Amino acid sequence: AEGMWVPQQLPEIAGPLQKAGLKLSPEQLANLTGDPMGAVVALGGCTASFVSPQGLVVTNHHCAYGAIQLNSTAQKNLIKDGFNAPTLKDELSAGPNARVFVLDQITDVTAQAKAAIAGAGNDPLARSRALDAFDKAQVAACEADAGFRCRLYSFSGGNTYRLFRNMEIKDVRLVYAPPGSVGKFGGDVDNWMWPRHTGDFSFYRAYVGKDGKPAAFAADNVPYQPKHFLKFADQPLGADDFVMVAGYPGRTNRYALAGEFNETASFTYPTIAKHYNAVLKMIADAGKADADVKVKYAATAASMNNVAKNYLGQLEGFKRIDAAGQKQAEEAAVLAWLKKQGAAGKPALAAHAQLLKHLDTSKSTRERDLFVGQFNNTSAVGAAITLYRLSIERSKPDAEREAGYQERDLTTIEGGLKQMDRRYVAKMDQQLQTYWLDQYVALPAAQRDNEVLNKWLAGSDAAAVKSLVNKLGGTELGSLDTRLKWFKADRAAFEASNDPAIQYAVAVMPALLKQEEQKKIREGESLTARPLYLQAVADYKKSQGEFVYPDANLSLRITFGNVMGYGKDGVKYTPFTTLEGVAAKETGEDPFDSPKALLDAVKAKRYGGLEDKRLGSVPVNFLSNLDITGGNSGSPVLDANGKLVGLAFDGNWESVSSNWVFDPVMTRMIAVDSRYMQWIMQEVAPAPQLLKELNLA
Amino acid sequence: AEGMWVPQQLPEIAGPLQKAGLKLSPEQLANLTGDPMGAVVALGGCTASFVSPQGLVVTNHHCAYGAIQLNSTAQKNLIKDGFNAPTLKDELSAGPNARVFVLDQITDVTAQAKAAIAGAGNDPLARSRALDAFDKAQVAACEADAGFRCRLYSFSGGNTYRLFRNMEIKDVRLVYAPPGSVGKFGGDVDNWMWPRHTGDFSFYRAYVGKDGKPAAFAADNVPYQPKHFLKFADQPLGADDFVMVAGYPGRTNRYALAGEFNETASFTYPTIAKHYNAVLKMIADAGKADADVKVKYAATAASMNNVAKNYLGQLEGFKRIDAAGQKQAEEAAVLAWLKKQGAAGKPALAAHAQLLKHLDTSKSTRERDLFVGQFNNTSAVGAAITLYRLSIERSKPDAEREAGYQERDLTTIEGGLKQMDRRYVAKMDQQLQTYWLDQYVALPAAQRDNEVLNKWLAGSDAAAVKSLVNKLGGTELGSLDTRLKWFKADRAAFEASNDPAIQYAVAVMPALLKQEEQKKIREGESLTARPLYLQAVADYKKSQGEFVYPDANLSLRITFGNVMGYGKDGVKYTPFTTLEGVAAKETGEDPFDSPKALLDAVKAKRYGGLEDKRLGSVPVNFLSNLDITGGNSGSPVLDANGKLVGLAFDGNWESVSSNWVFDPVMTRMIAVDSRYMQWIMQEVAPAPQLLKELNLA
Ligand SMILES: N[C@@H](Cc1ccc(O)cc1)C(=O)N[C@@H](Cc1ccc(O)cc1)C(=O)O
Ligand SMILES: N[C@@H](Cc1ccc(O)cc1)C(=O)N[C@@H](Cc1ccc(O)cc1)C(=O)O
Repeated sequence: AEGMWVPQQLPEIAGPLQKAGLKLSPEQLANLTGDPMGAVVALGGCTASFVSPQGLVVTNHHCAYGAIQLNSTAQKNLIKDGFNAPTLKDELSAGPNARVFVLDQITDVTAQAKAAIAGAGNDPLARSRALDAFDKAQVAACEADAGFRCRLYSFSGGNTYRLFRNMEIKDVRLVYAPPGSVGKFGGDVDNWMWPRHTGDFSFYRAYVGKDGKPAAFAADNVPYQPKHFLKFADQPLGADDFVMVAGYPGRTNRYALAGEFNETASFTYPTIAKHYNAVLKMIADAGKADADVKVKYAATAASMNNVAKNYLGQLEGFKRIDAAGQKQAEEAAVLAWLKKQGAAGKPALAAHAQLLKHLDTSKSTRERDLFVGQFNNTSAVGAAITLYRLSIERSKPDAEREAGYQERDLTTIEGGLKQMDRRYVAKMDQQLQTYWLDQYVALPAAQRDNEVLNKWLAGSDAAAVKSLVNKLGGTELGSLDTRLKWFKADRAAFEASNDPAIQYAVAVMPALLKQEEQKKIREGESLTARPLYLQAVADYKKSQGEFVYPDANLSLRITFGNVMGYGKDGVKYTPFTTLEGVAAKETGEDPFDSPKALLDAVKAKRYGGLEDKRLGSVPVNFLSNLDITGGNSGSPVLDANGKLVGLAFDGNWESVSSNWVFDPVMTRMIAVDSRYMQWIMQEVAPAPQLLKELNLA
Repeated sequence: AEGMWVPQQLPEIAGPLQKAGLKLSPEQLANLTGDPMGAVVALGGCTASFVSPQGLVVTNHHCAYGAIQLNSTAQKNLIKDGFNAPTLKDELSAGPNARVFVLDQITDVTAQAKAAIAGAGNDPLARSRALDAFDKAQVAACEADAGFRCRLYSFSGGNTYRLFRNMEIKDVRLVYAPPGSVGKFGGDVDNWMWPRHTGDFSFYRAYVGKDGKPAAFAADNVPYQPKHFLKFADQPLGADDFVMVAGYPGRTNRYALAGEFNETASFTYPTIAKHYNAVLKMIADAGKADADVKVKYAATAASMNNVAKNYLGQLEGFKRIDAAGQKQAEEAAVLAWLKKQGAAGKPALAAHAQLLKHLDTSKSTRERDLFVGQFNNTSAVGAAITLYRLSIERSKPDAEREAGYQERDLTTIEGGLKQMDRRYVAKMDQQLQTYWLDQYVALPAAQRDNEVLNKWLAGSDAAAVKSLVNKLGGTELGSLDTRLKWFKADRAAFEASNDPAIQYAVAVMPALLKQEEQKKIREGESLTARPLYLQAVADYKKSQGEFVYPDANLSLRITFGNVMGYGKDGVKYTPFTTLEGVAAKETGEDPFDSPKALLDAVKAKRYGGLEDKRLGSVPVNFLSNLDITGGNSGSPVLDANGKLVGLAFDGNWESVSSNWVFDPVMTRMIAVDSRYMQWIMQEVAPAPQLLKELNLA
């Protein structure tokens, strides 16, 4: 079924859910801290779920990837080898910034947020500051009890605001990863593709202090005891079976204006794909010369591959469905429908006029901003900017500090500085600086008008770039101890440094703060017009019998439908893959280099009691017509009885343009079957202690 | 069904044909000069069929591509625009070397063949010379009547010989080609692929003189009047329907020795694919710079692309079915079975030992022979060699002239010199000479032992090559009128020439003639051993209840089966594509740039009365489990009643490895539906004159 339904829309999907084959009362799903919805957790960018009373958490391999990478070295490469913790004390910290978010409460604060905004009258900076102060005050009250972290969400272009309260678990440990040739079988070749044969799962365990409250890693921390956990399905999942997903999809753009879509299609997606593909080649070459570079940059390479291939898919998808035509036609239809209301339609038409005027004056600056932005987000330079910014914010009262730099953010900033140790190699960072400066100096003179960067380059050729990278080469910010000393330092200490990366951050900061202020003014201008125009689009869609649900915004959503394939002329994709398909893709070379134990078990048809007689093999991956996007990876796929039949992990090639224009015919979720997860843990990369804890052995 | 069945095996397949749904009696197909088999003609490398009483011939667009290319210029490009001849007088010569072969007679000459070989005694060179003499004598006799071309065919390793006698139509004219965007929709991307959306058809007409006998092109030649021609099918072709194909498969290797397969898999295919891919990039680059190069090298590019991609497909298919294992297992099974047969086994066991002995004599020279062979077959150099060779053979009695250099071959030699005019640009031929010379000079010293080439290079680097290419640029042989003079010149004129290409030819010729004698020796050593060992394999296969049929050898074969798709894990390929499938592949960029009229027609569901209600559209291509290979392109696909339902044109990706090891599961023929052919000539690239001639309007 189309739609990323908020839990508050359960009454509107209760009937469809039952019709599709849900056997739980839709009432049971409305208890968000209950069984089974209370078992679903946010990771921040990924979804997961509790699968044992001792705080065992299951998610995708690609979601645990960052944690696996932090614990990997060139000599002991857990990305390649996998990992298993036979006992609690074998579990590895997933890193200081790893989180498990357990939902505690949702509060609607729409009326209070709208009053905060209205209070600022016609002043857009005051409007931005008023919402910022409201967000901060809601969060501060909601976080007064230790161990909770709150987040304010804006829905439907600012027509609804809800405050979420989570128990914020901060000691997350790696329990189990399959080898990378299972976790990521087919690599970047099969990414965004069906047929799919990827064992995309891994396990964490949540921990808390001995006092029961969230704590950073400590030896005497103990496993979290969740109120609710999911059970692996005992009923074999088949074609046509009801499935549902709860999770945390990040962002969709289905309510974007036509001009927002056209800028993304014509500029953002092709441009990022081009540059990312070039940076990836540079990282791959560096990784061949030094495995330490390969391991340190593996999480960056995986993320950039995934984005660059996604963007290529979206561009092909837009042609497949004529997204530009569809956007143009719907936008024209909304304006005509508003014009038909006369008086009552004028405010939405005015709001549209206002939004339309924001949609440009980027043609001259967008390449500069991309290149300078990327340069500034290289490791040493970005650490310097973050560290200098923090020293500025610390001089203010906490409530006046920039979101991201408040007291509640300090342990996250520090964690970032710590994680950089496992994700930084000076010689690779120098190549990244050189790449992005090269693109900058190639811009026409009118466009290379970053005064500070022009001062530091003193030239616009390869020699000028080499001289600046050579100068920044002298930074001490590669040192974790130096970064942690700068974390505590005052503004004057930064301003006195002869560290070249620090000096660069000090020089660029005034211009960064002004560009940030202009951003907040532009945001404040939209806080009025965006909700009006998006409410009119939603009212129009409702008049056309179209499904009305908010764009994804990182909050909890429910999607549902059934196990089913899809088709193109001459081809029907079947809803399941099987063990034999994994072996048929074997090449003996990454990324089609399955573990020997897998090839041996498939050749022997060692099905481990998990064969689905309807397929004649153990299923591997399955297709369904659910509506998921980035953020949904690791979401539990539940059957009619609320049991875990798999994890969401990807979409097929034709699904990715549904970020902008939903296509029910060719949009499918790709999930890993819970039977494949068990079969891997039985026959290939054994986790006998996990199978015991999951009640599967 | 498996098998490329010779017409003499019709008794064996009589029952299977009936089981599969043939409504004609098998005896009707036994009549080779009768209806429908007498409608089936050879083009020499492609199949075709008569489709009107006025010698209208239908074949694939890729079979007619050479003819279309010959009639194309950068200004008037018939590959791109397509072609239609509204009247007999608008039809264009397909070129001097275009032919239609109409089967006159087949006679078995096995006994005489084997006697001729036995009679030479034991000298390998004598056995070869004796078979050559018998071939020439049987051909000379059979071709004494003015309008006939005959060919001796060796089957099943020399266990059977048959002489084919053909009426040789020497005036073939192009009547109709659709635009290249229909004829070759999807180009090299969709080549060897299902799903397929390619309208791969074109029409010729066969002309004779007013006396009713074959003539070269003349303005007062008239259409041939065939005794039999196929009728387009009136029954709509559906999934599971019986289909059959008669045609002229070139070469299969299913009876190859395990070592012949291992050399092909390990060296021949990967090496040719690598170098052809490199040359194709060069021709693409040169064609982009020069529209005259693009058109002149179109047919060469098309052919090299087809081989390179075929070879990459074969290598993948060998890995899919473990071809290396199957060859090893069969060979070992034959030898073990022969050792159980007592006295009966000893001649075949001894034959095997003789064959095994004369395999690997190449690992040393194979790279050199490939690169020098390719260099020698560049246009100017290859013309120089052929022309000097003819001048040498002319001075011999006809009967002692090398096959291909005899009286009966003169017209074909002269045709090639003329056709070169439309397929040569000096700067492109220089880049081809440079490419292949560059591969030669890269070889280790020990392997670079071509005496003449080393002398002409005077070096072993890019500069040496550039020096020799500069030298050869001096040639006159780029001029058609110069080539045709040399065609009639005697040996002494060649040996007197200071034209650097003639001088190169004169210089290599002694070493070429020795290499050719060593070839005939190697063929002579094999002429008794090969039949003995291949008869044992065939006897062993019969013992195991496997299908026994000869490897393709350019002679007429029958294959049959049913319209059916195929599958692999997660995917089922359906047996038909449809019009909407063509439109869905549209990018407006070559090779997915359909004619505006096709897109308009599809968008408007102008099905021109050709809808199949079971598909809900007009079918485009279809799949069937027939057994075809190179040479079968243009073959008519006949339904249960012997009516034309389409043309064979391709195989799916997994089919190509069946050249070496047949796989019934994933081997399919790809055919263009007779209704798509009608639909294009009605709604897109109109041919109202042909639609009437075919009785479809
Ligand atoms: N494409 C995946 C990431 C991935 C990469 C390589 C693998 O072998 C496996 C997974 C991805 O981005 N998944 C998203 C979820 C998602 C996004 C869009 C659509 O259509 C479906 C799923 C994620 O949250 O990581
Ligand atoms: N691959 C085709 C040629 C072709 C190339 C590009 C197109 O768009 C269409 C056709 C080809 O080589 N066809 C063969 C016939 C054939 C060979 C092997 C198998 O397995 C099936 C058919 C030909 O005779 O030209």
